[PDB]
Amino acid sequence: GKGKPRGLNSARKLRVHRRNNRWAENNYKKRLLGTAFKSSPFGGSSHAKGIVLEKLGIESKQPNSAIRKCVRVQLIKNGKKVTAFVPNDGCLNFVDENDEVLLAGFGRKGKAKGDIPGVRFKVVKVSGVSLLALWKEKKEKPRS
Amino acid sequence: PRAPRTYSKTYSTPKRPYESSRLDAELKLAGEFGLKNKKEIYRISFQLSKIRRAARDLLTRDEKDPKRLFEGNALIRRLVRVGVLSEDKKKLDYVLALKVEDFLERRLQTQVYKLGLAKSVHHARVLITQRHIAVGKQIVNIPSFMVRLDSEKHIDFAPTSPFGGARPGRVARRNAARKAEASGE
Amino acid sequence: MAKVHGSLARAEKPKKPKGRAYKRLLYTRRFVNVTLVNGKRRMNPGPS
Amino acid sequence: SKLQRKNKAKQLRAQRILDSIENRKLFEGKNGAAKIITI
Amino acid sequence: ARGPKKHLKRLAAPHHWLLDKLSGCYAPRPSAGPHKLRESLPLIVFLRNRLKYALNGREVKAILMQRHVKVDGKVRTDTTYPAGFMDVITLDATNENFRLVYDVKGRFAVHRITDEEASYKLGKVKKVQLGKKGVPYVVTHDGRTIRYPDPNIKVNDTVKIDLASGKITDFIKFDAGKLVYVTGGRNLGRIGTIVHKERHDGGFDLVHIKDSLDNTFVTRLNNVFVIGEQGKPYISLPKGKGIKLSIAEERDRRRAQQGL
RNA sequence: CGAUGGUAGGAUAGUGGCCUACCAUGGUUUCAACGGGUAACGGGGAAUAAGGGUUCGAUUCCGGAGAGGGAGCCUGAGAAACGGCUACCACAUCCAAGGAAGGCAGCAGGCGCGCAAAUUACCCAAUCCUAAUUCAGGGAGGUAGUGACAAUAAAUAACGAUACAGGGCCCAUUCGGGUCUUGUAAUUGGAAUGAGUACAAUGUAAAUACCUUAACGAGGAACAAUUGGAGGGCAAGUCUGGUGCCAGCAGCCGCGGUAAUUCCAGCUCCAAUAGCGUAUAUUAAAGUUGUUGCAGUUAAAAAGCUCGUAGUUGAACUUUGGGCCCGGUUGG
Repeated sequence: GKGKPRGLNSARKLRVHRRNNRWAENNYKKRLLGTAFKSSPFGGSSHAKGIVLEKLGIESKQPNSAIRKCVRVQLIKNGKKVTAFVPNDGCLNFVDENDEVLLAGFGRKGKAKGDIPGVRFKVVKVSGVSLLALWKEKKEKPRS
Repeated sequence: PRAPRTYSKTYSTPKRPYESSRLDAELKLAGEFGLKNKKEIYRISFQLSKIRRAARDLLTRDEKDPKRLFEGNALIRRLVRVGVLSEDKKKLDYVLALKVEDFLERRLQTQVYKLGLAKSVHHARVLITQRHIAVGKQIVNIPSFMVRLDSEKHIDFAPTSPFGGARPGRVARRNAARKAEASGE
Repeated sequence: MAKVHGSLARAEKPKKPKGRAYKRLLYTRRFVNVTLVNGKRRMNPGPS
Repeated sequence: SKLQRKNKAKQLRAQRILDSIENRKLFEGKNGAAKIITI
Repeated sequence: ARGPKKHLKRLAAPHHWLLDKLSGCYAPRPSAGPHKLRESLPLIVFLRNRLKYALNGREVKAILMQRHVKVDGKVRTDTTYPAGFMDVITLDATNENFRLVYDVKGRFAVHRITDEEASYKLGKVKKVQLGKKGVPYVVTHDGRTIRYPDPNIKVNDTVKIDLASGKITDFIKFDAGKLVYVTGGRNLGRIGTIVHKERHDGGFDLVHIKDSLDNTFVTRLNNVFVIGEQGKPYISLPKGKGIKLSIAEERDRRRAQQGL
């Protein structure tokens, strides 16, 4: 008999069980409780600006092994701090500090059995100039 | 404030991007007819796939049902008036097997090459763009005119173009101003 | 590095043709001629 | 409640918005100003 | 708000005036007068959107200030005076006389009449009461009060009014088998005759009306305007004469008439 | 300290616990009252869509509320009004120190914040409203500047000659006798044209621009298309160069330990052509929310056991058949 009621005047059990155990869909519970403000470092935004504390070097332990270059930062609207990532100056020659930077996220989920370890962010521009415009060398960093 | 101005989008891309048996039949239409990109071929499949949907449900409701008779005999009447349905195929089931080049063979780029004015299908789209061809009295310059049926027979050159009319362009005038005055010196 | 500001227009390889003419070129190079490697098919190949 | 803005706002900027006052407003216009203009 | 409103926005204007939805931002708002707001038509929608005489608002005021346009034998200069049903609009420097009456698809029609039909006006009967110092009066649908009527007049009847002195010539009762115009709703503008009228106590009463081609319909009591006895109206009807034509019937009747 | 009702007054434009007197002891609730959250103004509507549905609606129309935060009233047909007044609270401006003035969630513009949003321009010509009135007024509204927010139309090349190739149909004798198709020959020729500029005219309240048009305007090698990829998913390379210059390495399986069929570069190809390139939300894919429509033993998942609330669900039966006759549109 399927283990659910079928008769005609039964619409109240049917609609009150459905929102009862709709709380196991994993990203409907995130939306009604609203955990995007209370826990996320961004608060619900695409990008965010911070100011860089210092250069860091991080490594990936099991099967892979090389020299992943990341950066500390401190967000202006929040005060909390995160560790971003800068893409492929694999030459080890773009340290920069006490600068204004713009982060973003990865399209995130991954595999860290090679231990490409636990950061969640990246960098799209720095001090008012895009990153690729420096790597492809279309601008150079503004200063006097 | 004021009233808002309606608009609509006119094409739609397909669901699977890189699969090969699609990609070639689109290519062989773009070389056959000379079309700029594949947005021009999506433009003709959209317009078709709303015609097909419009007849797809008048077939469901009964015959001798006065919405089938008023909206049917107008949809049929408009497709013949531009010349896509054959004149013996005036029945509503026959539009459900219409194809996409039965509209592609009615553009001005295609109906001027068949009617003997340009030596190739790429001599059409450059003849039209440069204001040479004029159905009726009106210089058109759009390679997608979709000529109505009882005005296939009016296309000719323009009463302003150097081909079918008056003064030559500013090469021949410039060449005559490069040689005829230079005959003495 | 940057753009040059003086581009006023009042008063190694040869080019490719751009636009509808490029669709004409591709129609020839795979649908008016042929390329095989013994019936088996590796068109646009590596030179060997 | 959500006065925590007025905590975090009115106790982030109170001295950083104070380092740049009197250099801008020593020129109030009855006696204390002289703007020097060359042409 | 706090007081009355005084602007009418363009999309909120009544549909059967056919103002185009791009020329401006507001519409004419009709003044307070004889006929209701969404049941009338100002003198600027007549003189520049129907007869095409004037091309502006500044041209309409130049026409009205020369004291040409009358309504019901009286001069008006209010540029949004509310002319409504059965009103007579007598220009003078063309010797034309008009009468406001309904189309069939639901519109206010241009109608030219004679120089003798423009001396009178019908009007229905909205209430009949006993006034101060014991005299009775009668209230029409456009709001004229008229003291001392015949006693046999009741409500929902129809009077005939002489526009010269403002008086009554004769009247028509309200019963089965009469000629009736329909002035509001969905079957708006159709003319037919009364089959019978059932009554609901404390509710809205329904009449059943037969056409001339013998097809029937039902409306409420208050959208029903008596015109005359059968086959004989008292006014000059428009073309079509209130016959509903199906959309099938009026494509081909336009096709075969297309011989120009 | 009115909560639910009865009787009589007060007050109001007027009904009514709206308020005041005396009395009665009521009213709401598992068919979810009362309380808590809302990064909640409500609807017409919007995106996606086999069908059922999921997610949005601060925002051009209609309805409500507000004018730094609460309270109070004047004039009036109409306001508890803020481009009206008066008090306290938070602010802040000028000062001859006696005092006196103030509210941009109207329009342009500010130094603030943040990922995040235009000119202190011209006019009442149109649309409409107000006034003692055809004439005056209107940052309401119209016209331009700034605008890759979105949507429609579509330039960046088209024709010849020989030439040398092949295929090619055929004259084939075998040649070439025709028809072709390309291929290429910094091999050669002449025609077409608007991007741009600019007399006039037209537009317009005046102008600017679009439609029309004198003279000018190309071999185009320069009047020069760009973003992203080339193990797999998923269209496209067996190509040469690093001592690993300039190595984790590309959503996820993974490729590096020299020379790599992926990093870094050159060449040649592929895809879209104005890129949907990256980020964050949501919809389809999803029968992974299941009314349509899932899952019972071993894979997540049947409560220790029987009596029993509310809720849901509950056997069959009581006028069928027969006869005559008119009048519909359909196959005919």
